[PDB]
Amino acid sequence: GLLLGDVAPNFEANTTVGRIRFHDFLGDSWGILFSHPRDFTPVCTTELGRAAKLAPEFAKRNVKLIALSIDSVEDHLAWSKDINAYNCEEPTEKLPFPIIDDRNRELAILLGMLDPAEKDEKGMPVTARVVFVFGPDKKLKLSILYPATTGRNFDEILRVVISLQLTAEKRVATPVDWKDGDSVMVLPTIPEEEAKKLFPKGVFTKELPSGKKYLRYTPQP
Amino acid sequence: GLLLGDVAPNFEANTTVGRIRFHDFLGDSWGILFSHPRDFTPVCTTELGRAAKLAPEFAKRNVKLIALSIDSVEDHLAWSKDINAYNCEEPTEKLPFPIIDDRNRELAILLGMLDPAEKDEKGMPVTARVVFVFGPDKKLKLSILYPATTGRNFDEILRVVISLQLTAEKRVATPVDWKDGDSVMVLPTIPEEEAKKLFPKGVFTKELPSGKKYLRYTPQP
Repeated sequence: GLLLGDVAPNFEANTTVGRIRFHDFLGDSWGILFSHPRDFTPVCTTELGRAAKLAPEFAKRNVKLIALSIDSVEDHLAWSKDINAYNCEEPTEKLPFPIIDDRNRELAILLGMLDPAEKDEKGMPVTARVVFVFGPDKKLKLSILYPATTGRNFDEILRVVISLQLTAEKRVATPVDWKDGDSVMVLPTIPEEEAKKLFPKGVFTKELPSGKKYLRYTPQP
Repeated sequence: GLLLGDVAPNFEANTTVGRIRFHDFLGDSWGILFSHPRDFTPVCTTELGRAAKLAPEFAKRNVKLIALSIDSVEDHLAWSKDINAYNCEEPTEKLPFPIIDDRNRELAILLGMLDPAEKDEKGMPVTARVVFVFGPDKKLKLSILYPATTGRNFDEILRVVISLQLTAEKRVATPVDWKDGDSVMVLPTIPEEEAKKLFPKGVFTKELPSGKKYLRYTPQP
């Protein structure tokens, strides 16, 4: 389907906000293209529920959310009412991000999104719970591929956006389980001399059995 | 590289514990094959260390771990002493799971683990932080694709593993940000009659604008 560094295909599809071209929609912002099996289903409701609640948190960082399903734009709007309702807001047919129409599976097939078990009422497969994170350069920066049985972690989605943006801006990398604000690791390539000069906040090396000096933390720049 | 449902290639790999055929290593347990860009580097070390600290929680649930990079099995052995040190354990070259040697980028290109922004001294590119989850039947149940810069979240890996196993034995499905133990969603195509019989702990349905009966909560079966 898709792999790291690949450019986003500049597709055209109908969405709850009209037909559009992907790159045009994305413009000059990071983008999160995520998929969900089917409208009018429980997990997908909690997911898009959560995603709408988190939208300002994403917009503030110049990230554009856009969903996608094998349902119709009609279906989308009808379900948005259910969405706005689920999370206790006014039941319009509007959301803080478009939902993409993909009944004919053009995008599903191409992007490699198809759930192996899940099917509509005609036995035709639907998408899984996919996330693509696109940099402003239109290149894939991170992706996630979850089954329809297992809802995603949206906090984690937010976390990694934050890390992708930091590590784009600063010559560091975030360790396992990193939380926003925590220490980060100094890139293994940057020599001791340039590291002090590059991280005034402090540069702490952990001494190892191999006596190599790679294991180096520094406060979030 | 790999889509949901696809069968794990029964490859041969040289690891820190010997040569193996993949399926035989798995036997009939769930498998987590995961890649990191390079030995003797800071994020990777944090990752495998954390992995090694979790290995009991995965094993008590019939999940085998198997790590992998481009580094030599000679490297892997040395760096395990650092992994172990980092964990504050006796710095042997022993780890609760093996590490594949992909010197040749053979499984890397196979499973599509190649990273876009990271290479070794010799020019050749390396793997990014990918995780494949395989069921006892050797099928991709879940996968994630993180870049060199962004450490993974291993508590989320364990979480989706819990979910994958739950939803495979019970006809439910976990919502966004479901914590192990939290209540789960009733599968939407289960009839109320059959559902009341399936979930004695109770089924709880939130009326919505659409009047549809799909948003049904039940305590974890």
